Amino acid sequence: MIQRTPKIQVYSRHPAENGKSNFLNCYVSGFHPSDIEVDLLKNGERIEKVEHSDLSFSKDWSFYLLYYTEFTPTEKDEYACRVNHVTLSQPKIVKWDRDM
Amino acid sequence: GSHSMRYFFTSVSRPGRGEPRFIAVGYVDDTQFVRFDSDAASQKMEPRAPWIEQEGPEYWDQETRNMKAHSQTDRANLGTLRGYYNQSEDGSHTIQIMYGCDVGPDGRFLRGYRQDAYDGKDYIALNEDLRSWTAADMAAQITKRKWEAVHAAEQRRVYLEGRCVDGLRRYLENGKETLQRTDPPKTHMTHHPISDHEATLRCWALGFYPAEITLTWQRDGEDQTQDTELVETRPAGDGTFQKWAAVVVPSGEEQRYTCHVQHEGLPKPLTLRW
Amino acid sequence: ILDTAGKEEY
Repeated sequence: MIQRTPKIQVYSRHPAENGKSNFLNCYVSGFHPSDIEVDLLKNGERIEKVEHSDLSFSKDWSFYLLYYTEFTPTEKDEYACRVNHVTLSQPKIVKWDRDM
Repeated sequence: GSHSMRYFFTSVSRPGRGEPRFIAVGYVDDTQFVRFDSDAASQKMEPRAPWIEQEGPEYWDQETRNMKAHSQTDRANLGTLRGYYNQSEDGSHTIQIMYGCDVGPDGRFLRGYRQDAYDGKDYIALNEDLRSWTAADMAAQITKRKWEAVHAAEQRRVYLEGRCVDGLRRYLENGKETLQRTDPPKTHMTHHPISDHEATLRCWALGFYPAEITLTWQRDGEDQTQDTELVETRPAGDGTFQKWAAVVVPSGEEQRYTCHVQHEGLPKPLTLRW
Repeated sequence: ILDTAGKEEY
């Protein structure tokens, strides 16, 4: 058996703007096997009200899935995504980039 | 132009914790339109696309049973393969199966697809002609021998050449305004200084459909393929997709740069400058 | 339309 390490991309569907409703995305792909945990953070704390896509895989048999939640962009709070996987000796955390 | 239909099926072992999980997701091009999950509350096939919500039990109930049969088979295969490779009973395994078809703009059958994999390794492939199996592993050779003897490819042909083609065709009509829709990228360019002399330009092409996109940078009219960074196309989470690219742009030299965004769904490319 | 399981055995 072989294993693959996930990539983590944290972004919004449109460029951030203060007070302007937005959706926080965390796209995780390229991992194997399917045994993966993906969570969205606010100020380091887990967000409970989060939805996700159904698990799929690509031509290279690698797995991918999307997590997302609705939020209001601000300047006070920070957002991020945390991903765990068996190929990761340490949990991966990626910060949300307002400008990407 | 042409259109693709795909279905992806995964079964993941779960020692102790009940039975192996079975997941199935269907796509038309970039759009998910059906789903199924063995851990679903409904334990039935569910639609996602408006334009397939008009289908009754005459499909869903049988398809649900079919996917159950698929799950049962995959679970058996996972156990069987463990035997073949003399693997520990305490180990975990994953099996992956996908199939589908391509059609032309006239609904004409182009290509069939069917491939299996096991624990990350290719298992068996079926050629686009749906006639000949290829084994990519020891256990695959065992299975291939069986499948060839019984002409398993014939079963795939009947579906992929027929049911898959007509199914997709009908969906393309019913969901025309949801599937063949176009959405141009919200193009813009930004400038991001790095140092006293160093800077970059970012060429944004976000919020487009379908996923099909090409980005090109030029300098002095010549393509830039070296000093560049691009991201893979990703879901926007709102039915569209995102993509951006950047190149190295020394301060004051930005006037020499231009980015282009090319689509097949658009009558013309878009050009970005700073 | 989904396909129907036939000789789906290894």
